[PDB]
Amino acid sequence: AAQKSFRIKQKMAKAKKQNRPLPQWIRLRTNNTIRYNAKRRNWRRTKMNI
Amino acid sequence: RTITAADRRMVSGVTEKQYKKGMKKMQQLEKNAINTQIRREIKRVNFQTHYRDELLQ
Amino acid sequence: VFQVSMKANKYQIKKAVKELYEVDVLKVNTLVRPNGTKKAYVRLTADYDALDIANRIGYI
Amino acid sequence: GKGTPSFGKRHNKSHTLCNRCGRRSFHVQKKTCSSCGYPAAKTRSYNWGAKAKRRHTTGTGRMRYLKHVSRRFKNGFQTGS
Amino acid sequence: GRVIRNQRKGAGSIFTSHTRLRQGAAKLRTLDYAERHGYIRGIVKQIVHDSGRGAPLAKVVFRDPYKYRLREEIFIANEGVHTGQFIYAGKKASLNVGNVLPLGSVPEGTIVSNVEEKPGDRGALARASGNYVIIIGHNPDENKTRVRLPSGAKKVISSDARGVIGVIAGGGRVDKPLLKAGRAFHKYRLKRNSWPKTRGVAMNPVDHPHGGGNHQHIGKASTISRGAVSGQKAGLIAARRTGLLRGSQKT
RNA sequence: AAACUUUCAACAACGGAUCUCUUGGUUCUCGCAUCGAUGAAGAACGCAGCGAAAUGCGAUACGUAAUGUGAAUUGCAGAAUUCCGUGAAUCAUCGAAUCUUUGAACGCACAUUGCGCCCCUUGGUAUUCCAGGGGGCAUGCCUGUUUGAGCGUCAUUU
RNA sequence: UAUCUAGCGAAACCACAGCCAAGGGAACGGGCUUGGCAGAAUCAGCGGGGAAAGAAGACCCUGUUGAGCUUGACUCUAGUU
RNA sequence: ACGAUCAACUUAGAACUGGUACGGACAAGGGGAAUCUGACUGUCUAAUUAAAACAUAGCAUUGCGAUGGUCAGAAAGUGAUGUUGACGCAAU
RNA sequence: GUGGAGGUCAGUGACGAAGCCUAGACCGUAAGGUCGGGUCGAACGGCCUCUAGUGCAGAUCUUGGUGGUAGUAGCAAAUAUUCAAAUGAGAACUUUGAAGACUGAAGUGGGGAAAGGUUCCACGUCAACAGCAGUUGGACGUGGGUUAGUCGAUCCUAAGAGAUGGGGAAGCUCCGUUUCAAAGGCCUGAUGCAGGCCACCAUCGAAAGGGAAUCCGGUUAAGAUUCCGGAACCUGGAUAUGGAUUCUUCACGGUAACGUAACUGAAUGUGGAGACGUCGGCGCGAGCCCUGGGAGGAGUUAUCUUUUCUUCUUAACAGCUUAUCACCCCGGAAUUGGUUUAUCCGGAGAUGGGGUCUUAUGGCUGGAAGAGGCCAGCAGCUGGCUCCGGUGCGCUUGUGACGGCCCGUGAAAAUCCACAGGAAGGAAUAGUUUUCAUGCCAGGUCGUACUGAUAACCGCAGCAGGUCUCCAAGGUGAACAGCCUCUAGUUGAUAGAAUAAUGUAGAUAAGGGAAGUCGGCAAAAUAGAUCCGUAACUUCGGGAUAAGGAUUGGCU
RNA sequence: UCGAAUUUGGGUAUAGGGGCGAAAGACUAAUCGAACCAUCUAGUAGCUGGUUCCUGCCGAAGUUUCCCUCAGGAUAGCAGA
RNA sequence: AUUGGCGAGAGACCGAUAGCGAACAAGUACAGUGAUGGAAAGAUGAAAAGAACUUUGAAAAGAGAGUGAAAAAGUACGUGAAAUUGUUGAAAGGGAAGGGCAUUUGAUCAGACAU
Repeated sequence: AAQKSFRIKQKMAKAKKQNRPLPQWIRLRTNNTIRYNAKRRNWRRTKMNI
Repeated sequence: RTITAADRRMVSGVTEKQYKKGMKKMQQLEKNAINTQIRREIKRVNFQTHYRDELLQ
Repeated sequence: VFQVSMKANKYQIKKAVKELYEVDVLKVNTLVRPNGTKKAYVRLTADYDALDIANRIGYI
Repeated sequence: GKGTPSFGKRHNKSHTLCNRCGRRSFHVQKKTCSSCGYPAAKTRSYNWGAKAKRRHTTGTGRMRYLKHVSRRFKNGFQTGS
Repeated sequence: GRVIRNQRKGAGSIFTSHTRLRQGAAKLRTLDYAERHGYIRGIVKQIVHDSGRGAPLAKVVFRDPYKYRLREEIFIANEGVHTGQFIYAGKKASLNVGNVLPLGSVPEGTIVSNVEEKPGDRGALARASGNYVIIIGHNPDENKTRVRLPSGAKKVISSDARGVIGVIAGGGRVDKPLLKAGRAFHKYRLKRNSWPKTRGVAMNPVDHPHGGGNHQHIGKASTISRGAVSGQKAGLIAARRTGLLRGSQKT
């Protein structure tokens, strides 16, 4: 809602911070297994349930 | 935009060509995982527990 | 325009600006950015130049 | 109908964020979290929920202080330098 | 079988009364020293309607004997009580309509209302609209008086029990037939959710003792025993006799 | 006769079986006794030059202090006598600290980043108002301290 | 709309499959036997058949399988006296 | 007896007129004679049954004067009716 | 025959172990064993024994993978798209322009509540998604953005929830919310206190109830009653001057209703506001609608048109004034009068004459024309005008006085105010107040972008479903019915070509008119308005629009 | 049907043998003649389905008696070793 | 006594559909309002030496070139089966295909005389 609580907005900020792909330099580290951001969220595909 | 994320990644060690290539690889991997998920979930996604079936049985 | 810790209020921001940079502030307007940090618009008095003290701080 | 037309009327929130645990299982009207028993003193756990205890037992988190107790015991809770 | 409706009505929930709009509890003065030795005078400020109650309430301002305050008591109006009337409550009050007197201080045949059941509480008998109690007689030996209740029952009570002189007013309220179902709906909208009532014989056999069957019939005797447990007391409870009276049956 | 269909082989496809590895699991044995109001377990949110996560940490924040080792970390950038030395390190050890908001959670509440009260102190021409800084304010119970209550009750006094 | 085309593009179902008559046969065959016949690849319709598809028949019966309900079944019980 | 000035759609009437049309599109009751049944308005089987079923006002019966009737709780210094009192509550 | 173990063959092997393919070969009746060829890269085998999670075609078997169906069903509701240019490798789908349309103000418009959480906006961009396409996007990558003393939360209490004192319960906990309690905070002059005061009873409970106070213009890629400019108000607190007030110590005036620039007032009580239903008609106000003159611009001009469209606006706040109701003074009324649309009032004092009040609301002025709007000229600047009216069963809305209805009479508290009272204080520079004016300081925390739906919520989704509410133009018409249009917004839904059967939806049919069918199912018929006419029956209210007929335009 | 027994948002109360029901065994999150989740539980089944390599030798019974026994067991018989 | 915690040593155990659900950013992603439910997913090479450069294409990519012992290892990466599919080659085909016995025909093949 537009009229929202600060706890909700803090979770919003956390989600916006997390909403990004893998940093590219991480792929170049030795013994790197991470291939892509497997926890990438999007508003059209999965609701946050908060 | 005095300095861009392009400059930040260039100093981080990934150039523009490597950025584009790695991003394409990431989209490829996500698409492969998506294809696999649909293929596996099609088998048992249509198992509604309490479906009605107007013409019973 | 200053980034401010979320634990600060308008009085704290006023006093802190007055202490760090010796300029009187006319008002403070604080909001919470969607990335989760306070953003404070500190309007100084008419007899100080924001463009002057900004490049004094270091950013033009 | 009881299906699609009635699934459009669900826009309230029976549960919200709990404080003791971050779960979205704090009953708004009952005021009791349905997963951790807040605000009761005892965290709501049951022996029939083996997986429930396994999810939230000690060691599933940071263990901010319990991590070093083994070190301190192995050194005998020494003091000094 | 399922817990029947009358069984469900004791636990509360939706069967509590709807007491938002009620002006307050209709009670007399506390049995103070002044009222139990002489009398005290109050002034009828206003007569008001009480939601869910047929008889209008009367608000009487009484001076506080032991403090400046004005103790405003919510009486039950008697037919004759009006705004601006002086109400004399106590043992030494003269016998006029609206005065409160202990039943040992009134002559025989007196009509009283809101009669105290035992000296000390604040009115128990004959408070519904149009109802009254008749002072049948006295007994100074044991400090009792015999009275006739609205139900035609004879009772004996301590002569120091109080009671307002007159009738509860609002009488004949049940003469007028509620034509629409909406009239009853609004009558019970302020009364405890006891309407509409589904016949047990129309209920399914799980929901009521009378339910079930290929015809809407009770099936067994509907005169239920007094000693029957809760959940069996559906119908005529402890019925000495049934059917239409067909007789004088006293007046 | 072609096409098409079928059967087989070669090469190529879809798919990830077989084979071979294995910082994992499982079971057994042995030794130890160490959570928490000096605030635990758990949670939320944040912290890196460049990280979303895992791991680590708490506004001193992938950490500070102490000790040992003795020259790295590394994907890049940077730092580089920093290295014949109180000294690199995403090292090891760990006895000193910091330890946000919480949580048995403890001033009152909490779907509020709400509302108080006290002490010291600073500013606003201020014991009262406002603001900043620091320290506090739960309950049950014990021992003790102090102040009391009760013709429950003793002595003494008019 | 169907139909044809460009793009996109499933599902039900599928022992193997698909021309009949008669015979016998689990007493109503697509296959078996005796006959009739039988020529690639196909399109739009179509509803005779595939005892077509959907569901381990709900009707009935069996089970020393239940459940809802009833009572004066058997054995108890809350409450109440 | 009475003059000037300003202002609005409402009804009635009369000519004239037309390929007798004109609520010109839109919009918009089929009606009558009966029978069974439920008085009526209302409500229910969301997702096969909207009814003649339920409810209803009306009528009637029953319990109860509070140390009470009906009902709830494992218990309570517990509770609903009850902010109540037979023109009331409770059960049919 | 297989996994694994003991022994042995000083077994095989990077010069290639295992595995895998092999209509190539040999052996055994068979389970299977051996060999050649290709692929391949690191372990494996024969024999004597031991051990077992040891042998698959099925179990509507489990998992995983893949087929015919099949380039098939289909991508067909919401009226509809077309041309040119640009961009681009590529355009039915992007953009711009030119058309044609639709939603038609109970919209496909403009905002919000729940919900969503960055979808908002910019730049770059097509791997995937947008069931066609794509240069486009709610997609991808990177960033930007949400500014409050006045709007909400915060505060109050509603239905209710819930500790403490208590009391149950083995116990997790339960009852209970002021009761079987030794339950505290307020005013001070200084933690007693001078001392006094009070006896109420933790707390939570509404982003639609109550509630301290903010409006206009401008501004952004995206903000806004929050920013900027200007102009106000509230609260808290210091608080100085002026005014007011007095030796008659705490004001005057009016016959009165009552007026003021103020014009002491403790404890304690009283009252008021908060504070309230629904419907009907009437009055008034606002906004909108219609329209006249005039001052500008635009459209039309074969012909006509003093034409058609369009701008002419004045916020919060302040001063003066303004009203139905109500009340006051004089007077004393039947020949009863006054009066509403609605029948109510008058010797408990009418009509009438004169006055007081509330300021809903309107007028003037200040705010403020300096703003905004509309034009013209010159290269941003400079000028003008922004004026005066009219009407209403008009629509929405506010409000007033009323009336109808109930066995329905239609919240609470915080808070604020006043009154009764006379505790206490103030006397002549002695002063006391400062509900008067002016002046000073501060107002924290959190929310603030966007959608709010045939694409931003929920329905597995970019689903013809569901989801609360505000504003609401013109014509026809009784009508926020149907139809057309203005401001505004869309032009989205795969498309092209033909017009077979069968369909779905819409229709029409000569004669007959239910003969069809279980059954007039479906369809048709009538329909608005005015006038006439209207039966049996009836609970006397109805039946009733009964039935059955006539008229209906335009123009003068 | 459309001014009221009206429709509806938010708050709030009632929780599974319980609620609520103008009464249909209706509603209680697509679940209702007893909701959902986990555990007891790999519940029991005289019933249905399946039960994985080769060869060799031998190779049957649906009958007796008794069982709340009649879709099953015990016993005797037939069969192998 | 010990299926919890810490520290160790082992196995005729399992070897990525097995073994804990989790050998991996696993009680993670994800579903449900909620209690709860809950996966999939290991391997290039010794070393990225991860394909400089040329050319066709708008681009993805392709063809060369090159690294490599091997691109029959190209971040879809060890080996790479079967179902299923494409091309090439062979053969057959009048409403099934498949099978047994026997031989003709075509293709293919071992052994033995040569000792």
